[PDB]
Amino acid sequence: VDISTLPRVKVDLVKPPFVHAHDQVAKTGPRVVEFTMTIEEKKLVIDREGTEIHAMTFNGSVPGPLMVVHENDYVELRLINPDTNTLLHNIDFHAATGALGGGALTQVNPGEETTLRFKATKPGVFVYHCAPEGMVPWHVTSGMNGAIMVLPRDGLKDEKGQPLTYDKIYYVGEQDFYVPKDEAGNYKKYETPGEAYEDAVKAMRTLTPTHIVFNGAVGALTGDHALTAAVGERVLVVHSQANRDTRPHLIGGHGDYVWATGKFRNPPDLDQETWLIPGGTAGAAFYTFRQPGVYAYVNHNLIEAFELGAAGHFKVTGEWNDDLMTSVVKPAS
Amino acid sequence: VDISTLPRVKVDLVKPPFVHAHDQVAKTGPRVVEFTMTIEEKKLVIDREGTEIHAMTFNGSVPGPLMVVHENDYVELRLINPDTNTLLHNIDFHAATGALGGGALTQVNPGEETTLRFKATKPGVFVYHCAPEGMVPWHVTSGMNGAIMVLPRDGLKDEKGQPLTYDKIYYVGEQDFYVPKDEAGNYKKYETPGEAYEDAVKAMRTLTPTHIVFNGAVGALTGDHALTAAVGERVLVVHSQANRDTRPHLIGGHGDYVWATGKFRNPPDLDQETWLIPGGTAGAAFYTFRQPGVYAYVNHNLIEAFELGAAGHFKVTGEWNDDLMTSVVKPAS
Amino acid sequence: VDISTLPRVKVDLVKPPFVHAHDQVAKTGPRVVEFTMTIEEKKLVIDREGTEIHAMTFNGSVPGPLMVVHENDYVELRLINPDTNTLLHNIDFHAATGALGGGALTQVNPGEETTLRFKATKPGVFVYHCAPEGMVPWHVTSGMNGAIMVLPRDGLKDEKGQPLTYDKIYYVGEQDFYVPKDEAGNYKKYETPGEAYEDAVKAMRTLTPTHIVFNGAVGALTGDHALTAAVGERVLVVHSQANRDTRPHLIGGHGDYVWATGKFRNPPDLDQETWLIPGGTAGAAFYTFRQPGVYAYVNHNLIEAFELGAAGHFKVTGEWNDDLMTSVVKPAS
Ligand SMILES: O=N[O-]
Ligand SMILES: O=N[O-]
Ligand SMILES: O=N[O-]
Ligand SMILES: O=N[O-]
Ligand SMILES: O=N[O-]
Ligand SMILES: O=N[O-]
Ligand SMILES: [Cu+2]
Ligand SMILES: [Cu+2]
Ligand SMILES: [Cu+2]
Ligand SMILES: [Cu+2]
Ligand SMILES: [Cu+2]
Ligand SMILES: [Cu+2]
Repeated sequence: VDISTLPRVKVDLVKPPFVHAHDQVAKTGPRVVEFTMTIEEKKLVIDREGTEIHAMTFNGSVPGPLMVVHENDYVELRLINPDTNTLLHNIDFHAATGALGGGALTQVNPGEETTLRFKATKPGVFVYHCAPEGMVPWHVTSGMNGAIMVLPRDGLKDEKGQPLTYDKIYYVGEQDFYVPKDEAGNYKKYETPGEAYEDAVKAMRTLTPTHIVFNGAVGALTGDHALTAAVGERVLVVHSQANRDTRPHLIGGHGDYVWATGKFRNPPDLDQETWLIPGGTAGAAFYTFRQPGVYAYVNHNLIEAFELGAAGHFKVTGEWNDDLMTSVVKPAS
Repeated sequence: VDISTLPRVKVDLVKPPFVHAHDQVAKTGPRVVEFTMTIEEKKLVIDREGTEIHAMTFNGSVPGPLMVVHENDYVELRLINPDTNTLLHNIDFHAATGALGGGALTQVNPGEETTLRFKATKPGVFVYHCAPEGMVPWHVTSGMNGAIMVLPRDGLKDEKGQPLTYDKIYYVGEQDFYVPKDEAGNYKKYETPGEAYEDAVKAMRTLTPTHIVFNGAVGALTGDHALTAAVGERVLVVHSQANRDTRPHLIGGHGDYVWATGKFRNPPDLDQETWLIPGGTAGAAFYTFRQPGVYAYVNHNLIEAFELGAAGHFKVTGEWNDDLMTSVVKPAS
Repeated sequence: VDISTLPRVKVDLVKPPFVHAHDQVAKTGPRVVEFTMTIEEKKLVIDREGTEIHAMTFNGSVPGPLMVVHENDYVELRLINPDTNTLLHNIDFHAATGALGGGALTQVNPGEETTLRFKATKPGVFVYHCAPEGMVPWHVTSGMNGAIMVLPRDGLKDEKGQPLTYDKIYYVGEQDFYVPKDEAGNYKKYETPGEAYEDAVKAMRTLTPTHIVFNGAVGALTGDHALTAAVGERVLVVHSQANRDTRPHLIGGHGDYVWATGKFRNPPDLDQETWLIPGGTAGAAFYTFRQPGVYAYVNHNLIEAFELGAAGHFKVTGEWNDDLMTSVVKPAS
């Protein structure tokens, strides 16, 4: 096919956990879907203590933004590395086929840009991440990863083939950071990326994250930035982990339909309490809220959640159902 | 519905790995199933060396007892915190919907009790655990977790829809403990829970358990407390891990039908050697014994099994089948 | 049945990642398939730094060779422990039923041999490993493990029941090593296995591998030993991990059909980016190559891959498909 005969549509990305507008069921034929991302190296404060790291981001955020297309669309990404950055970067899409997912074709020094196109031949949610030869885990674990959703052209389906339609979607990127520590246990600090590199490698080789966070920082998805829903709303939560296993859980709810390893041609697992998303994968869980109030959304290694950062909240509006749950006798002497 | 018109049935719980009597296929309509548990803080010796910790238990055991109901029964739990304990506790049921699984409604100080009711709307095995705000992983990793089984009303089914009926059931709770160590590697000791709390947090943050045990101690499911079966018996083994991934394996056998993430509306995985139960989940495996003798049941990280404690035994009675396995030439020079 | 009336066929094993010749669809009735393996304790250099360990092998390699039979064949293994070795060894087959998978029947001191027979009643890929009572994880994590494939008699099938036929097969064994370190972090060295045993236990109990490798060493499946394929070829990659979870990923490709936990009576998962093989399991992924060039095949904990060793390469010959992926604008200022 002459790709030049296909429609082009430009997407304007939004910062996680929000997701750019899209259609679940494709309203057109295949398209070339145009995306632009600008790499930004920046300092980020990642915990309540004020620990500041040198993050490596797509489009200024950890995680990078969720891209959404349909199966057999073409993804055309303009990737820009401004001259205000100092490192070489590239991009690997787990959704794509060939050239290490794109990384072999997209190496950009500061002051360069490139445009990659690939055909999104398989439906699912997938990780994308930077992957410069010889420095791959350093870039990934500095925050340089996100996800892409390739929807089936007729939207999502349950285990019986009937439609599943979400009302809201959120993207939770989970990031393991490896902040080097001195022998006494305090975080070190570094003056340039090259001076940091050996201690960053040492820190990674412990296989023990110092921080595990949603949306780039402890508490990022709490307070005025809590996720929201109403009773009766159908919510899809896309969750990615580019480097390390996680086990999401909605405290007070379930995954009614879960694609734990993210690929929509498979039937979903039903009624999950907790699911395993392997490192290097994106997964997706669908839930219909039945009760209002505060929910926590966590990695259910509870140490990882409550001590290292992998916990967010939902605030859910609506009526309380006492048939489903009630306090018969409130706590009393 | 007026819940007061439904039958009430009181269950009398038993200590793991045994399970209270129940019916696989429901012999009545929906019921309110009444349970009582009394929290007990107590010292427990957890290894052969004599290491003693301050455990936090439901009903005196690690794990807490397995509760069994049917789908769309109501679970009504009286939770008692006697004044001989010193901490605040609560309970979260992964089977329940709303109020953080019940934890928001069940906070009991020493000398208090409460009664929670919830509708068991989804079939499967599920974790329950204590979860006091701000202290969640400490209570869970002190032993304060168990499981609940919500059976389909017509019992279990295989991947084709035909019945699966167990003859025996056992509940294996697997517990990761994080006993603080000094710099030389010896376990520390503490005089009150408050004086222990910071070192307990430090220990948990290593993400490296010091002990990983079945039924509360190294060797608990061996010797006179080995699990038992006969050749030809169908056995269901429910396995939970409230905080950390595990990978069960029956050495010398299989999981003929496994719900690795524990939810019975899904077809089971067949013929598993080993399966992954993610932290925060209960799973269930069904096996029909074909050979007598000693079996080991383990977490198949063999370091976790044989060096840190995650190993039990079955002793199986009956006839040996030389067609299935035989020594053709016994070991000889 | 009188097993003596069945055909016997002797297999001549090959060194991983290659696999002995076999038929996917069984061309005969059930057989006794005869295998011989000779245990070899030997020094192995496992990284680019020259770190040398005392490995424990089946047939001289880490992993041991892949054995291939069909469902309801009998596996008859002659296991030889020459008097040039110094330890006791045995073998456990996860494919077998009874006697701890065979280990209770196959204990061989140096200078002894034994012959075990078992019926391969369940189709799938399975781990085998040494397991001497009281020393199990030491032998396994010294390299003493491999895998066996039990094919369905009518070969592999997709999720719809139609045939899947591979053109090439490779066996990737992934090995976690725990090389003891001194306080400063250098690898220690030991003069006899008995003098090494306590520090080996200490090292294992950290649960932190020092090395995680494919085919026995960093870089083993690269360069002149890269895996190979052509565009359009169907390749099955069998992957095992006898002790620790892994998450394989083909960088630039997919698992078109994956049995993550390795058991062929289950439908495969489709279109996987990454999959979890639990410790103690073998898995298998089927892929049809669509693009030429270099691919990396990794454990997608990228620290484990690129810093600790769990990375290999494919070199794929053929035509480039610019519809599937192209550089629209090559990197430029
Ligand atoms: O289910 N909450 O930890
Ligand atoms: O990959 N399916 O969940
Ligand atoms: O399969 N036993 O370690
Ligand atoms: O959740 N099903 O195994
Ligand atoms: O997908 N590569 O790291
Ligand atoms: O065990 N089935 O992938
Ligand atoms: Cu980068
Ligand atoms: Cu990747
Ligand atoms: Cu508690
Ligand atoms: Cu929980
Ligand atoms: Cu051995
Ligand atoms: Cu084993």
